[PDB]
Order: sequence, then C-alpha cells, then structure tokens
Amino acid sequence: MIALIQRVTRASVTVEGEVTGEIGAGLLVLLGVEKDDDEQKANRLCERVLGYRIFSDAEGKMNLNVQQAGGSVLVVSQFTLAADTERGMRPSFSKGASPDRAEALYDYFVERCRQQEMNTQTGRFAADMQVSLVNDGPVTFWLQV
Amino acid sequence: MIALIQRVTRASVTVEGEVTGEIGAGLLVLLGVEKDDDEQKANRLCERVLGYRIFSDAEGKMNLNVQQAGGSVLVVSQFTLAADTERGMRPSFSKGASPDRAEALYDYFVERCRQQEMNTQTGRFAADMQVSLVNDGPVTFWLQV
Ligand SMILES: [Zn+2]
Ligand SMILES: [Zn+2]
Ligand SMILES: [Zn+2]
Ligand SMILES: [Zn+2]
Ligand SMILES: [Zn+2]
Ligand SMILES: [Zn+2]
Ligand SMILES: [Zn+2]
Ligand SMILES: [Zn+2]
Repeated sequence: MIALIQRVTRASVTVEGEVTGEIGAGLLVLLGVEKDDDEQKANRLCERVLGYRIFSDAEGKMNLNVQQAGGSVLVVSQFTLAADTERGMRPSFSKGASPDRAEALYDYFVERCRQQEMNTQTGRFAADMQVSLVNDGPVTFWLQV
Repeated sequence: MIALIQRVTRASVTVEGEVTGEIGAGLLVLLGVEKDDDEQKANRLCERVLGYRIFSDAEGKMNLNVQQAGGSVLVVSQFTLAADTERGMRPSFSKGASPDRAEALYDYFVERCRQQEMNTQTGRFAADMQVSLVNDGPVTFWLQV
C-alpha cells in the first residue's frame, strides 16, 4: 500500500462542485491500494503516516507528528500511485488493486485513522474529484508497505 | 532525479504570501535532486515530464502530454522526495544531493524545460513555500531517472 503524503495548511476535495471533505492544517494522504495489500499492511502504513515527524515544534524543528501538531488527515484514493512508471511516456496499471477489495482496504485505512482519534476527511473512493490544497513547505513523502 | 508530478487546473507558489510562480492548467512538478545526478539525468527527466501522457484527449481519455494539452509547468524544488522512508518516523536524506548541487541542477532542469518552449513557472530554491494547487482527478505520478 502506498501513501503519498503532503503536509498542508488546508485541503479540500470537491465532487461535482460540492465539498465532500475538507481540513485545515494536517496531511493530504493520497492512498494507493496494491494487489497484495491486506489489513495488516494498511495498519502499518496508517501507523507510519500518523507518526511521521514532519511538523514544526514550538521552535521550528520537524519533531512532531500530525497527531501532536493537532492536525487533521484528508484521505483520497489515488490509483496512479501504484502505476508502473519505470519506462516510456505511458504508465501501466497492473500492480493496482482489484475493484471491490480496493475500496474495502481504502475504507479500512480511513476507519483506522478515525480509530486513532484523528479528525479525518475523505473523498468518494473512485469519483472524479478536484483536490484543492496548500502544500506547506512544500513537504512531500512517499511511504509504502 | 525525481519528479513527483500532479495534474492541475491551476497552481501557484508563494513565499510569505508573495507569488513567485503561477500557472493555469498543466503540471505541478516537485523536483528531487539525488546525490549523483548530473545534466544528463536532468535532460532525461525533463523529457519524461514534458512527454508523460496523462492529460485527457477529445474523448476524455488519458492520452496527451502537457505540451499537446496546451498546459504549463510549475517547477518547485522538493528535497523530501529523495528521502529514504524505509523505517523509523524520521526521514533519512542520504540519497539526496547537497543544497548547492540540488540548486544547480534544479536551475538547470528549469532552464531545460524553458528551452522546450514550455511556459515554465517556478518556486524559489530553499525558500519556505506554500504551494497552492487543484489536483484534477486527482492524478499523481512518481517519475524517476
Ligand atoms: Zn461532473
Ligand atoms: Zn466504501
Ligand atoms: Zn469510526
Ligand atoms: Zn505580488
Ligand atoms: Zn553515489
Ligand atoms: Zn551555497
Ligand atoms: Zn539558483
Ligand atoms: Zn533560457
């Protein structure tokens, strides 16, 4: 499973013009579910994402994770992260997850976030969305399990 | 060299609220310079970025590159991409180039983009930047050479 995370000052997802998910400071998590993922992997990824020390302390050093910073998490499914982009001008998608299993793992990841007492927001699993955000830094990390 | 690209309807970079670069439809390119990168790597990555077929055609199918779609490119320096996120809650930048080298190759990459007659806007190297964007889809790809 892949989590391409961006530290944000704000982020929102609109589906058909209406806001379906919106947060202030925190993380925008683009989640890519892979063919062989399971809850165990989703769990470890969630753990790593929420514990990643990339938020400024009361003095300016990155020593705090999103929970300590009091930030939120906006999770959006991104099938393109699991793409094979090794060669050529066209991505190939075969390492991606199946139809249903993908949503199940996505929902699971989101629920695990909420279970960690995180103010969590989402976008409809496979809907065409416009994700607005302000990447603060910028700070962007590729996490994968 | 790494380019984490996001398909956008608009994007802009500000430093303390001041715009340094701004584009409409196109690609936001977060650039990560690696330790042994050189001009040849930059040349190749530029070619892949400007040629990646991730824009919709007439039939709304992902088949055109940013040049064909008539889009623009906003390049922003991003050190965190070359980080090793294998274990621990703290990133390790052992594969990332030093500040001076990263800047030199970032500037070179930007100039290369411009030479391809591509409307190229940028952030400001080493500056604390707020990158505002609207990821259309969303569509996000990790490209590397
Ligand atoms: Zn619509
Ligand atoms: Zn569901
Ligand atoms: Zn719950
Ligand atoms: Zn101004
Ligand atoms: Zn080396
Ligand atoms: Zn210097
Ligand atoms: Zn420079
Ligand atoms: Zn020039």
